[PDB]
Amino acid sequence: ERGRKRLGIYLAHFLDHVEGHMGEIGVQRDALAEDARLGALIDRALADMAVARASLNAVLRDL
Amino acid sequence: ESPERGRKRLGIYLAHFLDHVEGHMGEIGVQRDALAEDARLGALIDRALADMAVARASLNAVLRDL
Amino acid sequence: ESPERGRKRLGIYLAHFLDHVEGHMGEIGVQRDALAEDARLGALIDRALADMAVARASLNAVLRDL
Amino acid sequence: PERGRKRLGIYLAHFLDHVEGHMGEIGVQRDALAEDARLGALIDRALADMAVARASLNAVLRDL
Ligand SMILES: [Ca+2]
Ligand SMILES: [Cl-]
Ligand SMILES: [Cl-]
Ligand SMILES: [Cl-]
Ligand code: NI
Ligand code: NI
Repeated sequence: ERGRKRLGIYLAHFLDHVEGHMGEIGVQRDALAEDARLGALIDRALADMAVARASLNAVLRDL
Repeated sequence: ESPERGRKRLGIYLAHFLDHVEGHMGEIGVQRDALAEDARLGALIDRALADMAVARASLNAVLRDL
Repeated sequence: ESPERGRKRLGIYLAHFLDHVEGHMGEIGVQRDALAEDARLGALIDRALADMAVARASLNAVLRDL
Repeated sequence: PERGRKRLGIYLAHFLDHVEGHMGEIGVQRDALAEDARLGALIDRALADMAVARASLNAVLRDL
């Protein structure tokens, strides 16, 4: 369906934002000189990205 | 770069990014509402959007801790 | 500052900016239809995309070599 | 409709500032890595191609 196709392209692009943003954090992280608390939050944000990435992959898998 | 400038530049990227993806969440939400009633695709999409709301909360906490 | 550590750094920069290309091409593709582009704006956009595509291939060529 | 040009222009503005920072970083590594001529040349082409890409995107931005 073309409506489903358009939706798929938006989600594909959103997945690109998820993965790309996870790469951004990885690139910027060292220059932050994080303590244990900022690190915990960054890791928590990153794990939440990975869940969202998983759900987006499920959607892209099924159509 | 010193940690000061690092957190500054990342703080900037994070705010733009949160603003940006909130636009896509709203867009995809409205397109998703045009789907058939109780279409299984819709449920997969709501879960993805919900998980993004979690990520927004947690990324905001990062932003505030810089 | 040691040469092997800079080549690793550069590899990370390059893989990352390749993610920026993918994100950006996608960005133009989705936001474009909302533009109601005239042909002139439509021509610049196609031009920027083609230029970005040349850039991706010249970034790959660096990453292939190291 | 025409609000779709204000949204795209905010994107491109942020994007080009963000890209500018990555070209600087790459430029820094090209300099440190100057002893490898061949790789430096590859990097120069790539940075020049991005320079052209950044100008065409800036053109889009102005025309929005
Ligand atoms: Ca993609
Ligand atoms: Cl600290
Ligand atoms: Cl602290
Ligand atoms: Cl503290
Ligand atoms: Ni980046
Ligand atoms: Ni986007």
